[PDB]
Amino acid sequence: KLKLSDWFNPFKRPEVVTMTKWKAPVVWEGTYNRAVLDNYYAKQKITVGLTVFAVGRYIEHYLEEFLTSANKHFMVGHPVIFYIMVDDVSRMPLIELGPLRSFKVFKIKPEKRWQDISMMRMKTIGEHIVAHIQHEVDFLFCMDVDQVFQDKFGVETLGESVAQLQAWWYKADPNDFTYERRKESAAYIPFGEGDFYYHAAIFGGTPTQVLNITQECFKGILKDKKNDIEAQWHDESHLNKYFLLNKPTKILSPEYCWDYHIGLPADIKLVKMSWQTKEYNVVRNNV
Ligand SMILES: O=c1ccn([C@@H]2O[C@H](COP(=O)(O)OP(=O)(O)O)[C@@H](O)[C@H]2O)c(=O)[nH]1
Ligand SMILES: [Mn+2]
Repeated sequence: KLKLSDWFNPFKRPEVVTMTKWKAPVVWEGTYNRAVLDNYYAKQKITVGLTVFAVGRYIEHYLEEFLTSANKHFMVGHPVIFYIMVDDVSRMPLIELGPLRSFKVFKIKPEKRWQDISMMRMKTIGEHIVAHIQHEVDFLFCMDVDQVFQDKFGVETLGESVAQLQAWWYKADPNDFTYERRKESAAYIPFGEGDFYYHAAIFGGTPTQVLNITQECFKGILKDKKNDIEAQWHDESHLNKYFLLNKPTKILSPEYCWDYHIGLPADIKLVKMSWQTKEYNVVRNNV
């Protein structure tokens, strides 16, 4: 029923990439008509899910801020379910939620290496999608916990498969992208190939699509382990390989996941989400 032109106007942002060669829109501030989309989705009575992992000190350092900002800005006006995965439920910061927000917490096993904690999310998310998320929501977003919502992050971001443009490389050329370049890895992307550099901090789509994204990425992660190699940027390297092979039906501009360390250039009109300063010395316990 919904057609791209119904809610997307690329001409509102002529100075940036608004359309991919495969006709997927790149959502920038100014190009979307949220009112039209809210009405459309509200009539379908959709529910949107959001998964977030917090293992170790990531809990105390970022979970409350993430949840509090999500409650305030994520898909306002629509039912939302926050799926919280932590290794220690007793440290779960139970904040007060607002209208249309609800949640559930799951205790997970903490992997030894932070690299595996980050990558195991792919296996875990898949298991939960099959077990219950597929029956609970129409769209699902999987996000890093080390970031905070700054403004409305709404229905204009929904789609079959959604990818996020990484803030530092959205204007670079593919051969400058930090893809995994070793042919021995399942995440390998040869120079001369690639569309964009996607950030693994945010990705989503329908439960069916996210299930395939996560399943394929974990298959690549497991394969590399058998070949004694680990992608340079772990799950992000694999996610980029996946989105190269299976193009996302929608892409979000850096405005949806911005790093203020860069400053605030002209292209970034309204920040919906921002990066948390890195604190590896404290939140990570290995290499
Ligand atoms: O010890 C760890 C490592 C990773 N994570 C989760 O995995 C995501 C990916 O990690 P990180 O944010 O450290 O990656 P970076 O964005 O800095 O590459 C984090 O946001 C967390 O949600 C976690 O909870 N504990
Ligand atoms: Mn992160």
